[PDB]
Amino acid sequence: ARKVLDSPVKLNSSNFDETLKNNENVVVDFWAEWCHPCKMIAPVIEELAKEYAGKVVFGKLNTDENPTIAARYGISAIPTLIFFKKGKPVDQLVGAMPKSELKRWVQRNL
Repeated sequence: ARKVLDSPVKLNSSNFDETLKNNENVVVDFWAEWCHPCKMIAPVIEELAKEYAGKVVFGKLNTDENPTIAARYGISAIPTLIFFKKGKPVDQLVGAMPKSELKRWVQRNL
């Protein structure tokens, strides 16, 4: 059938902590419009968001627009992906990565 959320969703101060609290599995993509590697992986994240629709919520946290939230996790390079299980960070991926590696990363934590 069709899922409620099947694509990446914008996160900011109005829904970041709430999304983590109310969804068992969340992947947050920390990104910025000036980051070339971020743009390079965006299509892969979209595809995985469709593939794991209903299982994993893919959030996008713009680091320019939400510096405090990014600083909370010590984001020192982008793109950084963090896997949140039950609202807690349990794994991370830093820098652009192939889809195959990205998917295995999800499967390892989901």
